[PDB]
Formats: sequence, structure tokens, C-alpha cells
Amino acid sequence: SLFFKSKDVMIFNGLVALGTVGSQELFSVVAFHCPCSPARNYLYGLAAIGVPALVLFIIGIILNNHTWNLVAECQHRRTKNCSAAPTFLLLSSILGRAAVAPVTWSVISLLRGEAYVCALSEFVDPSSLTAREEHFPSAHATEILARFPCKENPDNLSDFREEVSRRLRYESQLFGWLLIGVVAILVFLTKCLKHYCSPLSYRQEAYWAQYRANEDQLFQRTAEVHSRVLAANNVRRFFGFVALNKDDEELIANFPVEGTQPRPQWNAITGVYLYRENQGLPLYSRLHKWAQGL
Amino acid sequence: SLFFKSKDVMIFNGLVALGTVGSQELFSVVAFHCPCSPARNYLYGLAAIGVPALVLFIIGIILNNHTWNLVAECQHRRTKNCSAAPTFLLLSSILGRAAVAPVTWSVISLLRGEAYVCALSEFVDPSSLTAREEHFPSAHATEILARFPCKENPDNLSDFREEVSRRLRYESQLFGWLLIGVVAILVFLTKCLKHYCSPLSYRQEAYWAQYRANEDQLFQRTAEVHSRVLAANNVRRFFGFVALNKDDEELIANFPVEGTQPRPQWNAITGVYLYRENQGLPLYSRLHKWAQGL
Amino acid sequence: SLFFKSKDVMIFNGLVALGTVGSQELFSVVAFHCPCSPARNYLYGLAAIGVPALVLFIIGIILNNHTWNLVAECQHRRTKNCSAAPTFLLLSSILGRAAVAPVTWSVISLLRGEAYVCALSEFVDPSSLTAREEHFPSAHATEILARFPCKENPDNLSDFREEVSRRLRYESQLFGWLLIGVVAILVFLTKCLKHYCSPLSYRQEAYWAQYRANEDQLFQRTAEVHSRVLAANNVRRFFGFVALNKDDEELIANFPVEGTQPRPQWNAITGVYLYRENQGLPLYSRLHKWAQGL
Amino acid sequence: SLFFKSKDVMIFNGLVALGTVGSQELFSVVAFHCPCSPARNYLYGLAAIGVPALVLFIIGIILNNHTWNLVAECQHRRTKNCSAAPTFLLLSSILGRAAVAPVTWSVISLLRGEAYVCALSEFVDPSSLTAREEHFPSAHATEILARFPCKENPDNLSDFREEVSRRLRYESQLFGWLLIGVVAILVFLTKCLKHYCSPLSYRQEAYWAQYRANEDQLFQRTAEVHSRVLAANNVRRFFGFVALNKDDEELIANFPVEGTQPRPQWNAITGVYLYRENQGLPLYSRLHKWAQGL
Amino acid sequence: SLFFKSKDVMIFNGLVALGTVGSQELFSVVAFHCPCSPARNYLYGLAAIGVPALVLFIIGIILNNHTWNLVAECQHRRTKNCSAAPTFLLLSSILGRAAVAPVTWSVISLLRGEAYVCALSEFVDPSSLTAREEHFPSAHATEILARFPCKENPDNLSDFREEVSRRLRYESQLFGWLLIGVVAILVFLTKCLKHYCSPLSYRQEAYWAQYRANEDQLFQRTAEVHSRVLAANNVRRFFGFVALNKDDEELIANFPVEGTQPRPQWNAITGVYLYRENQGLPLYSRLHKWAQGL
Amino acid sequence: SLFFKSKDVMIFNGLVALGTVGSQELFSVVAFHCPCSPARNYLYGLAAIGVPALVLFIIGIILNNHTWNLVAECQHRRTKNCSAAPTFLLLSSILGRAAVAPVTWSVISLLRGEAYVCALSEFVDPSSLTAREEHFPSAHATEILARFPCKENPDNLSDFREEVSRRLRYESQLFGWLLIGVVAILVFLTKCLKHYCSPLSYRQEAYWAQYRANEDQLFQRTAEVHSRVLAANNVRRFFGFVALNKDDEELIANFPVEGTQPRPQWNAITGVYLYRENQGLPLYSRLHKWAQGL
Repeated sequence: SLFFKSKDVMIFNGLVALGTVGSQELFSVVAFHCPCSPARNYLYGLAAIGVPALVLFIIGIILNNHTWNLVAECQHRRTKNCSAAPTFLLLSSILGRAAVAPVTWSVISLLRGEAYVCALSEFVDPSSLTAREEHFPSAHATEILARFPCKENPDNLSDFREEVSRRLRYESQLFGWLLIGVVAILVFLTKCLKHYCSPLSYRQEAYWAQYRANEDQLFQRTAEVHSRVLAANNVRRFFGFVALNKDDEELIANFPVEGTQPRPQWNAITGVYLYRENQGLPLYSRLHKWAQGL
Repeated sequence: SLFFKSKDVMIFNGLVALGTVGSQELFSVVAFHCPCSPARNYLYGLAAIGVPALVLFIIGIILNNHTWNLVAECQHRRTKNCSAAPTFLLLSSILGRAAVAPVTWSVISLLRGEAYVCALSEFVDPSSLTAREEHFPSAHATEILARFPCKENPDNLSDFREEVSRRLRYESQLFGWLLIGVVAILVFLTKCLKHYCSPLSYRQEAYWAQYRANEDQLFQRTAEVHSRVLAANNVRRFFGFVALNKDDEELIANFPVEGTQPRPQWNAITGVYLYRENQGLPLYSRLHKWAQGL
Repeated sequence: SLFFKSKDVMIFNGLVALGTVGSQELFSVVAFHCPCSPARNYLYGLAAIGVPALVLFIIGIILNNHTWNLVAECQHRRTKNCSAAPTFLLLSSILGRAAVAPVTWSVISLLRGEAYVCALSEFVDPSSLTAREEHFPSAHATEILARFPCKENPDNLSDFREEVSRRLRYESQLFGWLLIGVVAILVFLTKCLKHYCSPLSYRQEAYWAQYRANEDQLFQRTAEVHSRVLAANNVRRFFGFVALNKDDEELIANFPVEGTQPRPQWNAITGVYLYRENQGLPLYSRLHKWAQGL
Repeated sequence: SLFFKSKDVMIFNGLVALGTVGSQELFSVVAFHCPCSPARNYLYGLAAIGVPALVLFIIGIILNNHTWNLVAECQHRRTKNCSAAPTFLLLSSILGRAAVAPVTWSVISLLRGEAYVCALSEFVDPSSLTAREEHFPSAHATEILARFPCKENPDNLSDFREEVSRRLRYESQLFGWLLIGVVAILVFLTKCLKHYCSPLSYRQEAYWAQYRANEDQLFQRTAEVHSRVLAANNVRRFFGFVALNKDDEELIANFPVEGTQPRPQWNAITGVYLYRENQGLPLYSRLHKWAQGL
Repeated sequence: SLFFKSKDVMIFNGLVALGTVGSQELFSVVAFHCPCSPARNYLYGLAAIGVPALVLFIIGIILNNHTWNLVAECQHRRTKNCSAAPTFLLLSSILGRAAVAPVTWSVISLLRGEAYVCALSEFVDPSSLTAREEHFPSAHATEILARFPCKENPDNLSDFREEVSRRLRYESQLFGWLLIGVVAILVFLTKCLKHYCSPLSYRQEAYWAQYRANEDQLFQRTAEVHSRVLAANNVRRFFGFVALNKDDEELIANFPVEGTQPRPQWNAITGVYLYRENQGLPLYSRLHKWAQGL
Repeated sequence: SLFFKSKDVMIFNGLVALGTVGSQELFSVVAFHCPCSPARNYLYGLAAIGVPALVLFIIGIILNNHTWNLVAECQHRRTKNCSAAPTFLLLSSILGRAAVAPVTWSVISLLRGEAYVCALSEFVDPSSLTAREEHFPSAHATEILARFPCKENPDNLSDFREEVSRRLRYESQLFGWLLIGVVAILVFLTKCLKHYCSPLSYRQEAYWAQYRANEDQLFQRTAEVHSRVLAANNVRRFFGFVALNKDDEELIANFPVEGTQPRPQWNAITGVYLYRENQGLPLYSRLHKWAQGL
């Protein structure tokens, strides 16, 4: 019922309430708990921020199929068929669509500010503090500094703690805003240099994107159907018949197989594609190049 | 279910409640937290206001397709085919539809007033304050001035703090109203000079806008359909058949392809368009000029 | 779902509640905050009232298409074809339908009274105050006068502050009522002089208004349809076919184009119209005059 | 959805609640705030009552089409074709249907009483007060009298203030009841003198009223339809076709136009009508007289 | 939606709640506020009771069509065609159906009692009071008597005030019950003398009442329809066609007009009717007498 | 919607709540308020009880049609055609069906008891009181007795007041129970003497009652229909046609009239009926006797 409720929603008030309960339970298990101790809390900030960043970056590399297209190119093409510049352009596209989510996580965590007050409480220079009389034993300076983000200052130092909290939350949100700013201008310049340094136009690149979406969707659908009819042929060879549904019996009726496709042909349609043109007409994928090659 | 709920709404009370909860969570992560410290809070006001301004400005440049039409003109036209004046008119249209949203953000943030009291608390001249007895150490003047927007004044200076808060909130809302005023008269004069300095009439310009909307919509639809039938041809060449839906089988029935269109033809229909006329009859796009050119 | 919910409403209790929440958020960002300071609060009253007045006036000029009809007349007619008196009558109609909304805003803001107590607290003569013993340092007269609308008077002067608040709120609501009175009699005399100084009758002017509404609606509809069929012709010339809907395929079936209409013909049907008569029969628009001219 | 909800109501509890909220907001902006000051509060009572009276009177003159019939008679008839007595009878009918609403407003405001206590607090003779010991400085008599309706009397004078409030609220409600009484007997005598001094009977006058309603409704409907078919003819002459709806295509099918009607004919059917009879048979409008005149 | 909701009710709990809110607002503006002052409160009781009585009496005379039948008889019959006795019987019927509502208002106001305690507090003889020790300055007797209905007696005179309130509320409710009693026996004797002094029977008078209801309803319906077809004839003579609905096109199909009916014929069917008989058969209206007269 | 909601009820909880609110408002205006004063409260009890009794008795005489049958018999029969004994039997039937409702009102008011304690507080002998020490000034005896039902006794006499309240409420409820007892045995003996002294049987009297109900219902229905077709004939003679509904057009189709029925025939079927028999067969009404008489 996952695709059913995600496509056609049962009651969205109760759905948002159950999502709030699950978000309460999951955000409780990932809630930031600062170790109010020196040399220990920047390590926790680095772990609890950069590790979900690295996880989301890894996930973005995994789910991108251009990763496996490039790894298949270097795997079976195996002779630098695509050179260092198409490999660099493909890697840039992959790393960008990957680094969407860790940048968004690190920006939200910087605008939250909590990891940065926790990570830099101990590095705050005690002489630079204001709004009270300076009360800092130089032996226990870094420890009572690092104990600030848990609100565990003495009440004699609550004004000092509010000053350090506001200053480091400022530096956190400033780093977060300058990060989302440079990420926005980076996104802008990558789009501009992509449109400027593409050989084909932008309307043809939109047609190419529509082709690649249609071809991957049609290929997954007919690969599922072709594999189902091949499985039905083998199963019928075993038992003498196949228990098919009505739709599956329609599939066996419409689309017959004598056999599947050879491995070099599957290798020919796989890999990274770099926009060839056969006799002036464009080819938009390796499957398209292979189909025109016959 | 995004397009489904956005086109046909499930219960709008619960929808507005879940939108209020998401707005609470997202506006909590972007809430203005003033660093009550000198030389530090105008930098935060500038970041937390001008960076969402720059982000929305960048987004407005990105989503405008006239940006990519102009970049395609300077890319493949490559010889100043459209001169500096059509480039200037196109750039003015792009920068205007971009700067809709940062101007609206900066106006809302100026009418909020919080960024401006935060950014200019430290610049308030202490001798210009009234409604109390003047209590300002000239050594600690700027710091206790800059600590005002957090309501962290001493209670001996609460009247002073209310005076500075009202004065700088006045200057904020005055800047916001004069900004929305000059933006309104700027919008008015750009529309008047566009209508005065267009060669064609305003009813024909409305017809041209309707043509451009119809042509981009029809072109995206038939580019998706043409790419789908080309993908089905390549997929059928691979497997021997295509798993099509009923609508997709209707698309393969109606619209056949022998091949796609060459890259110079895609280049011919792309770029910025400057209203030519072929033999007295008007042409309204590069696609229209190309179709009449055959 | 904007036109759908605006034409057929989902639950109006929740709709009015979400409208109250949005009105709370938007009226919070435009709420009148008086700068209780001399020489500063009438500037804020003038800005926060006359700037939404000027914005609504500009918007009323923009959305009125008679503005662009007059600008097209002076643009391409370019020789005072319509003289100073038809230009004056058209400008009067435009400025009236524009100044509906700033007059309504300034009347609501005057009947609210808050901008006027804020703007004229400092100009109240201190000797003219009653209902208490006169307590005004002549050095700090204007400042403690201007601090009245924030309810920031001393408690020794609360009776004085209530007296000035009631007097200036009186002058505000009196100005608002005399404004809506002179606007009502102005509306009455403009309607009477329009009906007295029109050459044609009032039933024929009602027929003319119905014609202009029907002609603009029919012209926008068939301009959208004609542009869609022209776009489909160009798109079919590009790809070989068009992905049309069923309704769009009906439109291509019914209404063919060979070509669009020339620019002087579009110029002929555009501009301001001043009720000509061809051979005794009336013509009600430039499109009607152009169609009879063939 | 205005005509849809006004003709077929969505939930009337929520509708009455949203009407109560809008009535709270609009009646808050027009709420009577008495300036408790002499020579100032009768001016406010006169403004805040007689100005909505004058506005509703102006609106009643505007929306009455007999106003424009009479102005068209004096405009193009231009020689006193209808004499001073039909002009006086028509003006009496117009001013009566206009003065329905200001009389109802002034009666509701007099029965409210608040404008009258506010307007006449200062004119109350201080020696005529009872129910307490007379405590009135003759220098500050009128001011402390005029400050009564805000309940701003001293507590030594609360009995005096209740006495003046009850006496002037009596005179207010007495004026309101005598006003609605003389308006009722005025309505009665106007109806009686209309029925006594009409030349035709009252059943024929009811038939005449039904004719005028049917003729104005049928004329507006067929003027909209005739203007729509004329607009479609001009639009088809421009583009080559018209994008009509199904109902509009039925209208072009049923009702053709060759041309519209001349301006003297439109003048002939417009104006005030005074019940002629052609050869003993009655004529009930200028359109009826014109149609029989052919 | 007035006739729709009045004929088929939307939710009657919310309808009764909105009626209670409107009754709260309208009964607040007409609530009895006694002027606790001598020579002033009986004038207010007389106004606030006898003026809604006179208004409802006037309204009952207006809405009764026998009023206009009698005024048409004395208008165009103009020679005492119906004598003083049929005029007296018709006037008695009119004044009775008129005086239904003021009698009901004055009875409800007398049983409320508030107008009578207010109107006669000052006339209560102070020596006739009991249940306390007599405490009345003979100078201030009438004023402290007249101040009783506002509960503004001294607490030394609260027993006196309760005694006068109960005595005058007794005389109020006694007057109200004797009024509704004599009105009931008046209604009974008018019905008995009507049935005794009618020339025709009571079953025939019930048939006559059913005829008059059917004839007025059928006459209003066919007068509306006949006026609509005459209006359509004149409108078609103007434009060339009429925009009719489907029902209206059925009306033009079924019922044609060549012309309307002359004014003496309309005079013949109008007026008061006094039961003639033509050749032994009864005639039940002037329309029936006119139709038999042909 | 009165007959619609009374025949098919909208929600009966809200209906009973609105009936409770209307009963609160109407029973508040008729609530018993005892004048606690001697020689004054029995007059109020007599008015407030016997006047609704007399009103309901008058209403029961009015709505009974046998009243008008008897008045028509003495009117046009005019010679004692029905003698003193049928007149006495008819009058007994009329006065009984009339006096259903005043007896029920006076019984409910006697069982309420409030009118009787109020009416007889002053007549209670002061020496007959018990349960306390006798405290009655013989000068102020009757007044302090009559002030008992308002609970306005002194607290020294609260036991005396409870004793008189219980004794007179006893005499009230005893009078009410003996009244409903003698009314029940009166109803029983009237039914027994009616069945014993009727000439015809009780099954035939039940058939006669069913005949009279069917004949009055059928006569009212066909009198309405016959009057409607006569009205349509006269209306068609006026205008040339009648605007009939579909049901009314069916009525004109089915039932034609040439003329109505003469006045002596209407007199023949009206009056009181005393069970004649024509040639041994029974006649059950004057209409039946008249129809057999032809």
C-alpha cells in the first residue's frame, strides 16, 4: 500500500500526524547531543554532521545510474574510449547530483547553529568576551568554555554564555548563508558553462533528456515483460503450463520470444554516451546508435 | 500525488495545518537571530537578507528560458547577430522577471524591520537619544548600542532601547515603503516604455505572447511524444517488441518516425527572436521563421 | 486549483480560517508602527499611507487596457489623430478607474485614524489642551507630544494623551468622511456629465459596453485559438506531427490557417476609439470600423 | 462564485460566521468614536451620520435608471418635451427610491442614540440637571458637559452623566421614532396620491410594471446577444473564424446580423415615458411606441 | 436564494442561530430604554409603542389591495357608484386586516409591561405606597417616582420601588389582557355580523374567496406572461430577434399577441365589487362581470 | 415550508430546540407575575386565566363550522325551521368542542397553582395560621397576606408564608382535580346521552361522520378547482389566454364550466342538517338531500 497511499492519499491529517510521530521517534534518535567537553565536541560536530553528509553523498552516487554507466565504460571499454574530458564532464554531473543532498544537510545544520556552537565553544578566546566582569581561571578556561552549549555555565557566567552563544550562532548562520550563496552561484555557473560549452542547443538537449527518460522507462518496462515471457517459457518447459494472470496471458499472447539477446549486444547498448552523429542525423544513446548501426 | 493534490485538493484545513507545521519548522531554521555585537550584526543582516535575495535572483535567472535563449544566441550565433540593443532589451526582460522575487523578499524583510534594527543598532549616535537621562560610557557605547535588538539592555536603559527600536524600525519601514514605491513606478515606466518603444502594437504583442505560450507547450508535448516513439523504435530493435501502455500504443499508431531532426535544424529554431517579417507577413518565433523558410 | 476553488469553493469555514491566518501574517508585516518621535512620524504616515495609495493607483493604471490604447494612439497614430479633448476624456476614465483603490485605501486608513494621530501628534498646540493641569516643558514639548500615539505618555499626562488622541482621531475620521463624501459627489457628477455630454444615448452606451466586453472576450479566445493552430502548423513542420489533445485536434480540424495577419492590420484594429458612424450606421470599435471598411 | 453562493448557499453557519467576522472588521472601521470636546462633536455626529446618508442617497440616485432616463430626456429631447410636471413626478419617484436608504441609516443611527448624545452633550443646560448636588464650574461647563458620552465624567458626576445620557438618548430615540413615523405616513400618502392621480388604473399599472421589468430584462439579454453576434462577425472578419463555445455557436446559428441599429433609433427608444395611447390602445414604453410607430 | 431557503430550508439549527443573532442586533436597536424623568417617559412610551403600532397599521393598509380597489372606485367611479354602506363595509374589512398587527404589537408591549411602568411611574400617588416608611420629599416627588423603572431608586426606597413596579406591571398586564379579550370578542362579533348580514351563504362566500384567490393568481401570472410576450414583440421589432430562454420560447410559441387591452377595459375590471347577479347566475368579480358582459 | 416541515420534519433535535427558544420568549411574555397587593391580585388572576380561557373559547367557536351552519340556519331559514331542540343540540355540540381548550387551560393553570395562591393570599384568615407564633398587625393584615406569593414575607413570617402557600396550592390543585374529574364525567354522560338519544345507531353515526368528512373535503377541493376553471375562463376572456401550469392545464382539460351555480342552490346546500330520510333511504347532508331532490 506504499505506492497506493503515496499516489492516492488516505486522510492527510492523520498521515501528517503519523509522520510527526515517526519524525519525533527518528529525530529523537538523531538529535544533536553536545558533549560539553574540550577536544571532544568538535569531533562530535564533525561526526554528526559530516557523516550524514557523507552518507547522503554516497547515496547520491549510488542511485545515480551515470555512476554505473561510467564504471561500465572504464570496465569493458577498458582502453579510455571516452577520454579524460568526457570522463571529467560525466564525473562532474554525477558529483553534482550527488552533492545536492549533503550540501542541503550541512546548510540546514549550519543554520540550526547547534553543531557550530558545540564545535567551537572551546576555541573562543576568553579575553574577547564582554558584557560582564572577566571571570575565567586560565587553568580551567577551555573546559568551562566547552561546557557552555549545554547551558551548564555558572549563573555568574550566564551573560558570558549568552554572548558566546550569540557570537558562535552568528558565525554558524553566516557560514550557512555564505555556503548556500556560493552553492547558488556555483549552480548558476555550472548551468551557464554547460549551456555555453554544449555542442548541441538547449532545445535539443531538452529533447535529449526527454528521449533518455522515455528510453529508460520503455527499456525497463519491456525488459520486465521480456524477462517475464522468457521465464514463462522456461517454467512451461518445466511443468507443462504456466499459471499466468489475465494480463500475463495477454503478454504471452502479444510478445513471443525465441531467445534472449547476446552479451556483446548488451555491452554495446551500455556505457556512457557522448552524442555521436551518423551521417548528419543525431544519435541520442548507445541503444539508438546500436539500432541505427543495424 | 503532488500534481493531483495541487490540482484537486484533499482537505484544506488539514492541508493548511500541515503547511503551518512545515512553515513552523522551515521558518524556525531561517529565523532571524541577531548577533548582539558591534561590527558583526550588519554583516549578519547583509548575509541573512541579501543572500536569500541573491538566491532568489539566481533562481529567477535560471528558470527563465530567455536566459538560455540569449546564451544560445551568443553561443552559436557567435558573431553578434543580435546586436547590443536587442541583447540589452532581452537582458532587461530577464533581469526584471528575475528581480521580482529578491525585491519582494527585501521589501518583506524591511517591513519586518528586524534586520535593520539589528544591522544599525551600533551606528546610532548616543547623544541623539531622548526620553531618559543620558547613561552611556563612551568606551562601551557601541557594544551596549549593538546589544539593544536582543532586548538585552539594562532596565535603566529600557526607555532608550524602546526609542532606538522605534526609530530604526521607522527607518526600516520607511526604506521598505520607498523601495516598493520606486519598484512600482519602475514597473510602470518599464511597461510604458515597452509599449511605447515596441514596433508592433499591444494587441499583436498579446497575440505574440499567446503564440509563444502555445508554441512552447505544443513543442514540449510533441517533443516528449516524438522522443517516446523514437525510444520505442530503438527498444523494439533491441528486444523485438515494446511493452507499451494503451495510450503509448496509440502514440506508436498515430505518429511514426523514420528519423529525428538534424542538429543545424535544432540550432535554427533555437535562440533569441527579434520579430522579423517575411514578405509583409509577421513571423513570431524562430520556429515560425524556419517553417516559413521551407 | 486557483480558478477551481475560486469558482467552486472547498469548505468555506476552513477557507475563511486560512484566509484569516494569511491576513494575520500579511497584516502583521504591514501593520502601522508609529515612530513616536517628532519630524519623523508624519513622514512615516505619509509613506505607509500614500505609498500603498500610489501602488494601488499605479496598479489601476497598469491593469486598465485603455492606458495602452491611449499609449498606442499617441505611439503609432503619432500626429494627434485623437485631439486633446478625446485624450482628456480617455485620461479621465483611466485615472478614475485607477483612483478607485487608493481613495478606498486612504479612506479606510483615515477612518482607522492611526496614521493621523501618529502624523499630527507633534503639531498639537500644548496650550490648547484641557482636562488636566498644564504640564509641558516648552523645551521638550514637541517630543512628548509626538510620543503620545504609542501610549508612552507619563501617567501624569494620561488624561492629556486621551484628549489629544480623541481630538486627532476626530480630525482623522472627519477628514475620512469628508473625503468619501466628496468622492461620492464627484462620482455622481462624473456620471451625470458623462451621460449629459455623451453624443449617444445611455441605452446605446450600455449596448456599446456589452459589445466591447463581447469583442474583447471573443478576440482573446480566437487569438488564443488562432495562435494555437499557427503553433501547431509550425510544430508539425518541425517534427512531422503534433501531440494534440482531443480538443486541440478538434481545433485543428475546425479552424485552418494559411497565415497570420499583417502588422498594419493589427495597427488598424488597435488604439483608442471615438464612435464614428459609417453611412449613418454606428461603429463601436476599431475592429468594427475595420471590418466595415472591407 | 459570487452568484453561485448567493443563489445556492454553501454552509450557512460558516457563511454567517464569516459574515460576522467581516462585519466585525468593517463595523470596527466605521464605529462611532465620539470626540469628547465642545464645538467638535456635533460636527463629528453630522459627518459620521449625514455623510453615509449622503453616500447612500447618491448611490440610490446612481443605480436608479430613471435618473438617466430623465437626464437623457433633458439631454436630447432638449426642448422641455416632457414638461415641468412630468419632470417633477419622475424626480419625486427617483428621490424617493433614493431616500429609502439614508432615511433607514439615519433612523438606525437615531435609535442607536450614540450620535445624538455625542452631538448634544455640550448643549445641555447645566442648571436643568437633577439627581445630585449641582457641581459645575461655569467656566468649564461646556467642556465637562461635552466629555460625558465617553464616560469620562468624574465619579462625583456619574449620576449627572447618567441623567444627561438618558435624557439625550430619549431625545434621540424620540426623534428616530417620529422620523420613522412621518416617513411611514409620507410613504402612505405618496402611494395614495399616486393611485389617486394616476390616469390609468392600478391593475394596469401593475401590468405596466410587469411589462417594464420584462422589457428591460429581454432588452438587456438580446442586447448582449446581438452585441455578441456583431462582435463575432467583426472577429471572424479579422481572423477568419471565431472561437465560440457551443452555446455561442448556437447563438451565431439562430440570430444573424447584417448591421446594428442607427443612433436616432436608439435615441427614439430612450428617455422618460409618459403613457401615450395610439388609437385607443395603450403604449407602455418608448420602445413600444417606436415598435407601434412602424 | 430567499424563496429557495424559505421554501426548502438549509440547516435549521444554524438558521435559527443566525436568526437569533439578527434578532439580537435588531432588538438591540429597538430595545426599550426608559427616560427616567418626569413628563418625558410617557412621551417615550407613547412614541416607542404607538409609532410601531402606527407603522404596522400603515403597512397593513398598504399591502391590502382592497385599499387600492376602494381608492380606484372613488377615483374613476367618481360619482359614489358604491354608496356609503359598501364603502363602510370595505373600509371595515381593510381597517381590520390592517389593525391585526398593531393590536398584536400593543398587546405584546402591554404584557411586557415595561412601557407602562416607564410611562406611569411619575403619576403614582406617593401617599398610596406601602411596605415601608413613607420617605418622599414633596418637592422631588415626581422625579424620584419617575426614576423608578431604571432601578435607580435609593436603597432606602427599594421596597417602594418594587411595590410601584409590581402595581404598574399589574395595570399593564391587566390592560393587555382586557385588550386581547375585547379584541377577541370584537373578532367574534365581526365574524358573526358578517355571516349574519351577508346576502349570500357562507359556503358560497368560501367559494367566492377561492375564486378571488384563483383569479388574482391567474391574472398576475397571465399578466406577467402577456407582458413578456408583448415585450418580446417590441424587442424583436428593435433588434430583429429576442434572446429568449427555452421556457420563454415556449411562451412565445403558445400565446401570441396582436395588441394589448384598452384602458377603459382595464378600468372596467378594476374597482371594488359588490356581488351582482346577471340573470340569476352570480358574478364574483368585476372581471367575471365584464367577461359575462360580452 | 410550513406544511412541508410539519409533514416531513427537518432535524427534530434542532426543531425542539428552536421550539424551546420560542416557548421561552412567548412564555416569558405570558408568564404569571403576581401583583402582591390586596384587592388587585384576584383581579389579575381572573384576567390572566379567564381571558386566555375566553380567547380559546372564542377561537373554538370561530373555527367550528357548525357555528356558521347554525347562524346560516337562523339567518336564511329565518322562521325557526329547525326548532329549539335541534338548535339546543347543535349549540351543545358547538359549545363542547369550543370548551375543550379553555377547560384544559384553566385545569393546567389550577394545577400550576400560582394564580390561586396569588388570587387568594389576601382572603386567608390570619387567625387560622399555624406553625409559628401569631405575628399579624390587624391594620396591615390583608396587605402582608397579599404580599406572600412574591416570597416577600419577612423572615420572621417565612413559616407562615410556607403554610399559606401549601394550603392555597392545595386548594388550587384540589379545584383543578375536581374540575378535570367533573369534566371527565360530563364528557362521559354527554357521550352516553348522545348515543342513547340519537335516532340512528352508532355505526351509522360513524358512517355519517365519515361521509361528512369526505363531503367537506371533496367539496372544498372541487370548489377550489371549479373556481380556478371559472377564473381561467374570465382571465382568458380578458387577455386571450391563461398562463396555466401543467396541472392547471390538465384541470382546464378535464373539467369545463359553462357557468356557476345559483345563489338559492348554494342556500339549499347550506345550513344545519337534522337527518331526514327520503323514501326510507337516509340522507346525510343538505347536499345529499339536494342531490336526491333532483
